[PDB]
Amino acid sequence: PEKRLTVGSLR
Amino acid sequence: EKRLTVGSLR
Amino acid sequence: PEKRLTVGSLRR
Amino acid sequence: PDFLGHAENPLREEEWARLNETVIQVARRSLVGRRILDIYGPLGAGVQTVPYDEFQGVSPGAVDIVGEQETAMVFTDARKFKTIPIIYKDFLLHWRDIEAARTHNMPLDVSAAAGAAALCAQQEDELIFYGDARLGYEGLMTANGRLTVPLGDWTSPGGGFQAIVEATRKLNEQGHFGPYAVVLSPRLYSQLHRGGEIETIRQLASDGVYQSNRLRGESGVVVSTGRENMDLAVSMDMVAAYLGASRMNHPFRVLEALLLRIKHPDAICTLE
Amino acid sequence: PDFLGHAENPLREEEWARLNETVIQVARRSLVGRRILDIYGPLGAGVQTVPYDEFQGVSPGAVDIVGEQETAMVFTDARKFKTIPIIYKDFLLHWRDIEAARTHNMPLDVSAAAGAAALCAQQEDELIFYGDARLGYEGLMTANGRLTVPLGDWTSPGGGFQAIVEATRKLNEQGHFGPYAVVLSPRLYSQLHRGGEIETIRQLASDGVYQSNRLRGESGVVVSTGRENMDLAVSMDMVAAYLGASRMNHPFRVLEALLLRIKHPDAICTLE
Amino acid sequence: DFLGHAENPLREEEWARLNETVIQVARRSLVGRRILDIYGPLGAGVQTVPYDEFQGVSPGAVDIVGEQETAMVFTDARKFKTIPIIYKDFLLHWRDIEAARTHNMPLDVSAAAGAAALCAQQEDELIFYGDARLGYEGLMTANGRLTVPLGDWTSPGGGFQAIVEATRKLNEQGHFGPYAVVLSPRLYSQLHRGGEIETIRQLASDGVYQSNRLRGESGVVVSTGRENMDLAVSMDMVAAYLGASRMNHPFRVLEALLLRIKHPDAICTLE
Repeated sequence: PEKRLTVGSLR
Repeated sequence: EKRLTVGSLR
Repeated sequence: PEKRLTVGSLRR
Repeated sequence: PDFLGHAENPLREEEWARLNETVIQVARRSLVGRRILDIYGPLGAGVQTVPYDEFQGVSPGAVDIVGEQETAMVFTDARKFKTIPIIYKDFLLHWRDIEAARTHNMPLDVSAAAGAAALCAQQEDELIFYGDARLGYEGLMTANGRLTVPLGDWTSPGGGFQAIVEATRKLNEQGHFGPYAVVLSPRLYSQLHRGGEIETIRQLASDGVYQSNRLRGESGVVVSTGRENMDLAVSMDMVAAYLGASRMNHPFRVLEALLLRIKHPDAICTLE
Repeated sequence: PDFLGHAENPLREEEWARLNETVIQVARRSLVGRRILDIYGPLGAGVQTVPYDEFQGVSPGAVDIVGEQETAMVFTDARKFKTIPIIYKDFLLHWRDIEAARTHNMPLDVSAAAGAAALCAQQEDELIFYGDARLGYEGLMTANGRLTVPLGDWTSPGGGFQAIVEATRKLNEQGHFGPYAVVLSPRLYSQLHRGGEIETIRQLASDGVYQSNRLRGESGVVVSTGRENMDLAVSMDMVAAYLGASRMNHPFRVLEALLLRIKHPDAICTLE
Repeated sequence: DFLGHAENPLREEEWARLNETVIQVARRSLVGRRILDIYGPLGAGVQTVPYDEFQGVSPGAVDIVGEQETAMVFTDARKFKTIPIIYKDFLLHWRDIEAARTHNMPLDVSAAAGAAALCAQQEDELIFYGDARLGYEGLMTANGRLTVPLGDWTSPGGGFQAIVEATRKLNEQGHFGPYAVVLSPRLYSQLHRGGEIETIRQLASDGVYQSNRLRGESGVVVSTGRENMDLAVSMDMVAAYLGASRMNHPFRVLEALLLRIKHPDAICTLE
């Protein structure tokens, strides 16, 4: 049950 | 077995 | 027992 | 995660149970055609045709010591089969809605299923009362050999009796009697509550007086309740099925395979 | 003792096998409709209805590297679910004959069985080629859309070949191409026998030229034998059954349940 | 195999390769998230996010005793907004999948990468321009964009003076944070002729970027910050399986983003 952001946080 | 989900009301 | 076809199809 | 695939069932056990509960309860509290028809039984989805009887030709029995007298046997006048129709209604659920129901722990939405079940039940009642014309199905309202009776004055002190008692005596003059079941349009069933005449009509009958919104403005029927007089073939009962995730939006469909067969048309009377 | 009472099975295994082989050989030696019609698989005595399918119209299909051209699917235009009739014939066997067969250890005399099988074959041919108009059945001569073609060119050196061509042209225009079958009345059959024309007919048909007495005086059909055009739903083929007993004799019945379904009616052309 | 409807036609290694391909293609294509601060992922379940409209300047006061009210009162009709779905569909041939299964052909995901690029372009277009039918707002479509004249790009100092005027307007409206400039390709090119790119990059302190979603001659400068603008994400780029239309296997690159311009005064459209 983890969102696991992948593409974001480019900045 | 197969059954009757909405039985006879009368 | 097992249902069968007594007289076959007259093809060929 | 789950929607990142094409699965056979987009719902868990509890969600499926709730989905079935909603449709079943809507059917229970919406069906009135089932309240004037007995049922043949759960034949199965494989069965698609049932024999149509039409017991319109009958002959009296014999009275003899040795039992050698000739009586025409009671049997189907013309052996016919009628295919069982299917009543279906589709509703769509959003994969994000299922995801929200799962993760947020909020209850899953089944109100679309309730609406589909209500529409299917209304369509069943319409089919039972007014038979389909394109498919050649007869109904209680429209059937050959129906014993039409005039109601005329309904707004008098005993208007209900000027039609009900005449219908009862006509059905009895035809050999059909016993526990009667009476159905009225909402207008008549409401206006007949003026002075307690509903109790008198219920005393006249034995299975009760119901109201169906599918009937027209001023119409009603009285029927004999025997399974021999009328029957309701049930190939498969009201249920919910899954149609496969088209564009990840899950479609479901309420299904019901029923057929009204009138063995003896004289057991029905329309207070036209 | 076996004759001195009523019994469920008078004959033994040998007599049952003799009856079955006799009726089978007589059917094989007598049937002509089954020689140009494919038969659908056996269902059994339980099944009484089959889906009467219609496939009017042709959708050419598609060829593509990836496999996406969206051609119309082939499906039944309208389901009908016709019922399967029963073709039967009754014969009688003598109890003394059965006892004589048992005592002498000789084959049973089944001449009446052979006659009943021949008459049942005749009735099957009549049902296949012509309708009855009482049970709502369609035959090769009664189906709607037979593509009737003039035939009045007889007693000529070329007549007959010319007709079996016009039907072919109509079939090709409607979309039928397979090896044809030509079933003809005895009169014009001999009229084709005149000039050796039957040799030409048999090799353009490439599937058979046959003679049937059930046709009228001057009639004939050119049909496309390929499946998806005509079919014979078979509940059960010719069998021998015990119809009780009366006056100590044993009545038996040859039984067979067939139904001709013409799925695509344009595959038949009647040379009326 | 291909003779039946497939739960999943791709193995775990092919799934991993597909995910890496779509991730890298998205990373190389979006200019937005480089300036927009990204809100925490919420999962596919969440469909709506609160939308703020803090119009009005109010700077924390200075005093010996904290008895002065300096707070952003919640506006009436909070006007929650739903998160749209950004997606693009691509196809994989069943014959190609079977030639990968047997004979060990390496599976090709060029169509998937193209779909990911188209999806990123579409979401960038959504960010920079709202949807009229969906009733959404963008950087160049907002109300109160503080439009400023942008003439004289041909002169070396014209772009610099226009950006300085935009920064002056932002300062007058109460925004003094880091600045970022996003220009159309034409404007970006002319600002490379003259070496001025360096000066602007230093003036911005966050970034000067180039996007094709802009018009022929347009540009934007934004005071980057969480309170000024935000990008709420429910799920990032991911490949989902869309059943089996015909026999070819369809997949879809999927994501869920929503732009929240809480301060419309943080944006100055150079146009």
